[PDB]
Amino acid sequence: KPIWTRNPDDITNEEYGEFYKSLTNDAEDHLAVKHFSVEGQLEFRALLFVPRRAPFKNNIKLYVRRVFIMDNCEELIPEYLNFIRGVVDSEDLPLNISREMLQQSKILKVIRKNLVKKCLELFTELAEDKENYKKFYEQFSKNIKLGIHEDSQNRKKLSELLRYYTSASGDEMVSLKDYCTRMKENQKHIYYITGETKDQVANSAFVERLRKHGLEVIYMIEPIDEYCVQQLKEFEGKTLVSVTKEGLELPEDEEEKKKQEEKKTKFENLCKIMKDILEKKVEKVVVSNRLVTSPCCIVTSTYGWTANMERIMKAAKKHLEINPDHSIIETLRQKAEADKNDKSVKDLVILLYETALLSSGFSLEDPQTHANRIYRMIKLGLGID
Amino acid sequence: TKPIWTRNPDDITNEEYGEFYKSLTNDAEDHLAVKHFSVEGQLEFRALLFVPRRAPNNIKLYVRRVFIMDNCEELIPEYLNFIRGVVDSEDLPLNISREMLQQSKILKVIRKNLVKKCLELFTELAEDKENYKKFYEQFSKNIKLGIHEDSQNRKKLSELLRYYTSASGDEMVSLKDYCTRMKENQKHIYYITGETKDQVANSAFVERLRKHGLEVIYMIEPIDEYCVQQLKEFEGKTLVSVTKEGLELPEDEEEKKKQEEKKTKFENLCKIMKDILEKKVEKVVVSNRLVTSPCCIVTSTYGWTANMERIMAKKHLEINPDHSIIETLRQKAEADKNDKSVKDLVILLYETALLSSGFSLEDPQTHANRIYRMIKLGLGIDE
Repeated sequence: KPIWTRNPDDITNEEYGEFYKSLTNDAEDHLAVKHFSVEGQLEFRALLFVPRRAPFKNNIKLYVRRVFIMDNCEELIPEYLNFIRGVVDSEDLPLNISREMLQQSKILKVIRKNLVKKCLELFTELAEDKENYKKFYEQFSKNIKLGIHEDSQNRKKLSELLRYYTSASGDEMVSLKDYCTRMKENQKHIYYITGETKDQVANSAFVERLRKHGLEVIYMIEPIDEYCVQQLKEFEGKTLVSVTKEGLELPEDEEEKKKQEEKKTKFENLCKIMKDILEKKVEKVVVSNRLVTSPCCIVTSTYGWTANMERIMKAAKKHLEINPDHSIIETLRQKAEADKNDKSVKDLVILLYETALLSSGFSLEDPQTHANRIYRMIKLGLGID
Repeated sequence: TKPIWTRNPDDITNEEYGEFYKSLTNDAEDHLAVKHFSVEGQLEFRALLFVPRRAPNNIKLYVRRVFIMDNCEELIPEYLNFIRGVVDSEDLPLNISREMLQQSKILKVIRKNLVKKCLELFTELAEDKENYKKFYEQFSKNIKLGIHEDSQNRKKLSELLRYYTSASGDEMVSLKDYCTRMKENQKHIYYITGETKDQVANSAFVERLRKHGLEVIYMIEPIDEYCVQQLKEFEGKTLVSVTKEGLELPEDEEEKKKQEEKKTKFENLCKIMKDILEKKVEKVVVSNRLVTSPCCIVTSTYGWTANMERIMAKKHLEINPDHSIIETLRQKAEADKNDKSVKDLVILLYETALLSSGFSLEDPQTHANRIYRMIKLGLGIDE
């Protein structure tokens, strides 16, 4: 009887491996196996393997009552699981199944969903262990994320398999579950940032105040992440919020939120002056709740292009946020209220906007005009006319 | 009767050239140009070639008026694959396979004559500025790809290039015309590659060339970078990029020595700047190309251009010896070389120059914090 025939028993990992080695011209053994049976309304068994190396249409061998049928049945498993290798042996399915009598086979749909669920269950089992799950995640994290994007019925359990660096995780990629265990009691949102490297997003202005209130930020630093997070809207009832987007909501604090409204009142006239100087370069100028040491940042619209998203694909609406507790912003407010058409006010507004542009991941529309702004402001700093 | 390509061209009206071209191509317009010639001698053939009006290969091969094959790609180099027409050879065997043709010396001779007659046709079109514009808007990239790929015809292809220059206004002009306006002591043809005309025209790299009245060619298409790599000289004048190290201006007895005096004078600040910057650059040197800007970033003679490191680079920082910021910086650095504001200002100038020269910062937010420090300095704020 073939290896997949045997009640799940009497098989060592090295003979599972040799059979996985028969099936694949792999020179290493499998990283994982899931070997199950389904009895009942339908009857079939399946023996599935996760390889140790990402190979890059599935090649899962389909048998019917122990007779080989076909070698690349794409119906068997969704594309994001096409690294799975193995055998499926269905007890009752047409022996001459026409090649597209197949996308419509209902026996196959039941098989396929059982394959998907036992694969996800296998991945969860590997997760019940961190060492080997690291080895899996390094090879197939992009498969998990594309599953997030394309597979709605399985998106929750797939999200339980995501791992990310965070502001609290150090050198380790950790789970969303763990992030949730460390949340502050009045924290409703899961905060993330998208960017190119850990060190750019970790030191960005968008995290300053979140870092100083002790709030954890997830670092999503792969391009697929930008594509992944659009479909992953919540985890455990907590919604995912990007820190590079307008209208960041911090943990509920009645007293702190009153002082922020007072600051909005106080800076409303400077916001209109800046919005006037800047023209159509930004959509609005508003008071920030997310900055500490930096005077301003550029955030993108709620339903518009991310800075990283317009970076990634083609290479987006912008809001300028000003820090109400920054000496540069306070000085600027005083100069703008003494004279709004002051030339140095306009110069400083445009310079802060462009600097915020470079900080927020965008490109300048005229770098050398920007350079001459830098030179003028340097000469001011050294006392040169 | 007579196939059109065998007939005496004095007997063929352009309208009949056009109808034939339209049968060949199913083009709903007639040709933009036609070249119809014969070659006699040790090899004999006739050829009838057409330039289409629109940028889209299909040259039909006959032997002694017998149709042989329909897309003989080997008759003509790839950069001329928009040409359409017919070639009729007296000398090939009638059973010539496709494979003996790629290897054929007869074919090679035909191909060289087709190329030379195409280039001659393009020159004829260039005798009329307006119709030439319509050719050049469609096929300028083919000319530039020929520059890169065809070393034996590179000279004549270069006579077909047209560019905006600092002197041409809205008109794309020739290299010969650029040369007519060159200074008595100007050996080099200056160009700059970039993304838009206004970006290269107002760059720091042209400041001093513009103030000495020296003309700069604006190469603002992505193919341009690929093209100039191979186009090394025109009419004996070498092409020089103004974004590369070691720009040479026209000879001048007082300006050579004067510039050497400025190098001597800033040599010590250059070494301090180069120790502050570390490996971020290989050299800091005195510039001869800036006026209003204090510094710029230039790339190495045999290294990667900025446009090249976008797609996927050795950098020299040049400092303007006649700029108040550079002069102030020299005095501060010679009073004390470890001054914190010296280091901060040097790094700020370097990164600003990086942004200006088309490169990316490796940490935008560190750069931003430098900006903020220097803003507070200019406003009189402490930290």
